[PDB]
Amino acid sequence: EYVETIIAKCIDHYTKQCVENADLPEGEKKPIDQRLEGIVNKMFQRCLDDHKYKQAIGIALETRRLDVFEKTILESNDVPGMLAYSLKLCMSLMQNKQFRNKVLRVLVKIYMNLEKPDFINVCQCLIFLDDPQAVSDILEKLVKEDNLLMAYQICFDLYESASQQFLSSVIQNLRTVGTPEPKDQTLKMIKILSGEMAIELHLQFLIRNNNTDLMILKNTKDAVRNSVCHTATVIANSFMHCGTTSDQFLRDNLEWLARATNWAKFTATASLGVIHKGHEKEALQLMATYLPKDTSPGSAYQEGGGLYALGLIHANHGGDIIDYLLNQLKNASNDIVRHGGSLGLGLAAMGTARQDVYDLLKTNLYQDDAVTGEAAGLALGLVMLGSKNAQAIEDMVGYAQETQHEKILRGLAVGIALVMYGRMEEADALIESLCRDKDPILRRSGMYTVAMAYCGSGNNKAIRRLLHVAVSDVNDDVRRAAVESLGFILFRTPEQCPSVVSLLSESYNPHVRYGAAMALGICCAGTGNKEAINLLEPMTNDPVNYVRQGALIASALIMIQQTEITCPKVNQFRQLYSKVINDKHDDVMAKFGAILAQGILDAGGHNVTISLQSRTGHTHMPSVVGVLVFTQFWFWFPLSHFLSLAYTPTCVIGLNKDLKMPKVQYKSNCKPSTFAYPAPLEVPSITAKAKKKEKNPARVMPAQLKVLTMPETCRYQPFKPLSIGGIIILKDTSEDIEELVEPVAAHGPKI
Amino acid sequence: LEEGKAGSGLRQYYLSKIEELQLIVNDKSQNLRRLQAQRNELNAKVRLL
Amino acid sequence: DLYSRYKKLQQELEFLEVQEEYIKDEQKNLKKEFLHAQEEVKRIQSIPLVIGQ
Amino acid sequence: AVDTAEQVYISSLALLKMLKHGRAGVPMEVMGLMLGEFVDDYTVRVIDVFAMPQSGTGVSVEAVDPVFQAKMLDMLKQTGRPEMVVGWYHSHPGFGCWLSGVDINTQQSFEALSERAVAVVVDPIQSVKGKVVIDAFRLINANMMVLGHEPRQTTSNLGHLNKPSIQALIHGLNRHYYSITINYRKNELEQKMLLNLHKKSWMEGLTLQDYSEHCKHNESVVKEMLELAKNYNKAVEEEDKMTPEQLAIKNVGKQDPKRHLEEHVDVLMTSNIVQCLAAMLDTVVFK
Ligand SMILES: [Zn+2]
Repeated sequence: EYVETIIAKCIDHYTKQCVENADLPEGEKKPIDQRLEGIVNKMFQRCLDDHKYKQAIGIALETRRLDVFEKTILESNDVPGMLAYSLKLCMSLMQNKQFRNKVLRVLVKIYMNLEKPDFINVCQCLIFLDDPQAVSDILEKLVKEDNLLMAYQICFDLYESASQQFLSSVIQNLRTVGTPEPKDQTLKMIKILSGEMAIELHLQFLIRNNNTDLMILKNTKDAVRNSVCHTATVIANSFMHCGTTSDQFLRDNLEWLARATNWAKFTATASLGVIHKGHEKEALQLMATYLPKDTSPGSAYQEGGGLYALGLIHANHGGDIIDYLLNQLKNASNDIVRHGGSLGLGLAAMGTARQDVYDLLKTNLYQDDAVTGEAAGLALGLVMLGSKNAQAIEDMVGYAQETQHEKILRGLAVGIALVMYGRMEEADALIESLCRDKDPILRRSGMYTVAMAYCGSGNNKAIRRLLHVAVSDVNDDVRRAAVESLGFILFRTPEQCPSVVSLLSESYNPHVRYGAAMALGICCAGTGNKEAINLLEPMTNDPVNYVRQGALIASALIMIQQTEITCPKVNQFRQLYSKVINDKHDDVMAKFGAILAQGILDAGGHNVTISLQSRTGHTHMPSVVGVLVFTQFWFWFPLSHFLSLAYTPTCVIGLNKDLKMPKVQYKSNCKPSTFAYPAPLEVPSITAKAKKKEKNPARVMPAQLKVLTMPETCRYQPFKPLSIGGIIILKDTSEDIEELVEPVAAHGPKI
Repeated sequence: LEEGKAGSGLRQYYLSKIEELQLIVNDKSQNLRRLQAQRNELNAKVRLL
Repeated sequence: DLYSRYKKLQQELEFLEVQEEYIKDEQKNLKKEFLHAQEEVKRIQSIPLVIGQ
Repeated sequence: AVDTAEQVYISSLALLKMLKHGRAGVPMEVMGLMLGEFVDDYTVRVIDVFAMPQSGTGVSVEAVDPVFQAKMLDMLKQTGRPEMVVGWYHSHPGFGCWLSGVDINTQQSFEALSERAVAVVVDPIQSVKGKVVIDAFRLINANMMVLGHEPRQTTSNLGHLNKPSIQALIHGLNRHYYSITINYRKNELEQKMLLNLHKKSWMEGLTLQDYSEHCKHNESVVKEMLELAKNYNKAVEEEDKMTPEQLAIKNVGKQDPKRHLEEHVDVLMTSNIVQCLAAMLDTVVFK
């Protein structure tokens, strides 16, 4: 008892002093006696006799010591399980990034010394540390190892996610390496940074997996109005026809689109830009073929929607036409090239951090107009991702209070909000200083700005003033715009959100109910937590149309990618279907958010979905941007078109060669009828193998990734054991004739 | 050995007492948020007035 | 899993501990709003009025 | 053929001028003119608002004297008021805030110059002092009956425009007669000057004068309020003696709407003034 209490309090005070001295690496270092190290490391080594495979990395991490864990991984079984369990424990402790990066950059030196390098550790580290010195070795080891098949996975997912400007630097870092196996390394380095092969395969299986029903579109035509929901019908049509380039639905008649000269045609052409994407010739040619007669359209919304739609098409592409968009933006026109051209050019130049678009953007916002300054802010936030210019923040906040318009204040609000990414240790005094501003719009801009800065649940301090300004402030602007940052920082755990926002479900004012509905919409999206679903029933019935609209949107963001046999969704399916027939006795905006909510489930024909994080746990920047701008439809409804930037299709990839397409057929341990499609009305115990072939992989639930079983009789098999869904390649095991090459499609709606 | 079962055993029991303190904070949050729902329902009721 | 429950649980300790000052703010502010709306609906009742039956 | 989403900016100038003009809002018809500056299409800001002399005819185009209007506007031009007129306002007591044929005719005649022609009708006569909710009116084009009525974007603020939901006037006369949303604006000078001015309007001169008045009235006047307070306390306890019988018999359901608790809590709050001011007397006696 005595010995275990004195070593218990001795270890507690030991790690207490280790925490008190862990944040101060140099200067005023407190003296630590050596006998404490002896008696802590003595019983610690006694625990490290066999390590019991549970406390080695735990106590090794609690002591915050440098070489305490290097001797633990020396004699240890299942090294990948020890590094995967190690990083799993490290990612769940709410690190401050002061030591996590060092622990990772020192734990990546062990697998290079082993017989083979692993990819899960270099991915799970390179998604957090983002250091150039940790990739310069692995990019040049690909030539020394002379292994082509293993590099395609790491190249595909590193070029896929976890970085934008670090990729903009690694593309020239790999461009410098090589010639200014020479014949093979050239096609390797060229073909790995392409990134258009994913767009080609997505266009392929997504071009041959579409499923459309006449009941939905016919119901929209039955409930369409000429004033409000006209944009809801075309945005739902853009949702369901995204990626498939199916303009044949809009080729039925021209009297249903251009019947009114207003922003409805701009949202119709922008919705057309949401329909088709990833085209270098059919996009500009399709936009120019509409009226190549006089070069003078009576309605300029076709041109502005051509520039905004073109910016939607060429988002994050490597073959940008920005050089031509500067000479096209130089033309003097009335607010079409300014607003739509600023949005399209800024979206196409997102992450480039070019000073040219900064200069022309500033001279575009120097006209004091609220619309071109709103689009100028939306574009400046996108292009300034990670730049953090010195005079830009002070120039925008100085440009804010010297004008009376509100769209300029919200445009520069999102502009200074999106620019702040990864500035956790920097924007403390900036956001804390700008939180006491007299302007409520900028008060919302502080929370929207701190939203993306504190992603990952790394700061429990900002929630104090988020909820403190949500409850304490008298203006409902920061109250309904407050909890979006709470969901953006607490997006990691879906269970903990409804426990603390359940009080906000039925709040005092309807504004906190609506913003809380957005919070439940963003926090539980893509998950299966019923803690919001059981609370959706009180949200959908209230005399206020705000909580009904946000309740239908929040209900629409959860029912996506879900089967009926797992959970009883009949209640929200029926109450969601009764809104388009009950629209006669409902409000004009309630049916707008109703059918707009119905377009979410039918988006892409159940094939494409959304995701807040990647497979390795890192969060996608264009997904968070797309969902926050998607929630910014309250002030400006045409801003909802950025939802396509967050569409992440769920499927698998078994592509072995860049030009050869194999066929991989696995089997599932579940029932095939439970995973089928909920076929609607006409309105005129184990499967032998899966339905994924020629790799056209269909949708896949994240819970289905644990029940997949590769066949033992399969002719081909990759080198890496396929355990979780992602992007991998196929390894030719037979290395013989009859690779089963399949042809390619032909001209049509796509290229 | 006799540390993970005894030393970390009493450390885990102290963690269970910490779970009891989080049960006092837990149910204090529960009844405080239920009274918060009562005051919110009454002030919302006079708001309906 | 056995030893990870401590440090993993600490995140729940912070997430539940942060709600204390929050529910303090709600219970101190919503009653101020309760007397605001209470006096607002109280001052509606004016002395000049008509007497019926 | 184009329409946008306009919103009328209302500062405290036009508000307080419509409150003094509402105090002078006699049953007789009154006239007023709003001023401001047009910066863009979908925003309108009012700054200068004055009143007009009454006439036996009332609200009419003949009552508007062009030499008096242009004379006062010129006298505003020689001063630091370089703003053009943006609309005209008036009062409609009793019969509702709706617009008659004469008002829509002088509106049609006065909208030939300004395309916006903001119209505001203040009616503080039957409106309670709890709310000062005012609404701005607009004129629709007679040729837009074939197409949609109001092709106004940003339909979010219509939920805030649904607060005037009277079941006779808004949709009782909504044909050819619609409305527009209203927002406010306040800078830091109005916030601190008017906030500290109202707090001082509820405070004292030196702020130390009327404290000892109540601190020493606790011994002379409040003693009567404490004895009467105990008379109400005992006057409820005489029934609280009978409460444990019913509570000792039924225990199911509540039939008396009286709570007997919060009133006594308020009595304790009024009784705590002695405790809170005892330290005040301790400070006055000390130093
Ligand atoms: Zn009259």
